[PDB]
Amino acid sequence: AVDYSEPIIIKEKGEIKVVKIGELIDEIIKNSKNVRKDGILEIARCKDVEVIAFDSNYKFKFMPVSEVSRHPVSEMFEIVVEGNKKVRVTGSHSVFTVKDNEVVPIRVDDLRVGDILVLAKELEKLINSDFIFLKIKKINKVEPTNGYAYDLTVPNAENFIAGFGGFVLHN
Repeated sequence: AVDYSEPIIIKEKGEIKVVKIGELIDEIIKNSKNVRKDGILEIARCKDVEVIAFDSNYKFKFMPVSEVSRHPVSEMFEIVVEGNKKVRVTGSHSVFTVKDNEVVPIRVDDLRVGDILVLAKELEKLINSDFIFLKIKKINKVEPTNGYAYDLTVPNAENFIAGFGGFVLHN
């Protein structure tokens, strides 16, 4: 449920890089051994690869990705926030918002302009977090670059960030 072209920061066998998520995943699937093609999602196990996710103190750290997935898709939403930062994602998938001073998932097709979204930096808990909270400018649905949406499974966290602005995504 993220577009081919959205970038992510990973660590692969110990080295950091910025990759397009679809290139990373196509490649991984392409050179694995036992891809699971069962449905309209293809799934593959991956190794030596980590992503940035927030922990229970709301702080970022690199964490292993167990497996990756993709699926053909006809639609995609673009979300723009304060600062003209954006990401393209599936309307079914989830990001985070604030409510009662804790961050909480919220599904994308339930979003509305002027709600507060959580992204990466740069209620004592909120203050100490690596988050910023920005309001939605507009949300303009669109078509998917390489008609394929992508995802990651991140054990012990169930989140990760992606997009130039480091939008936080929920599994």
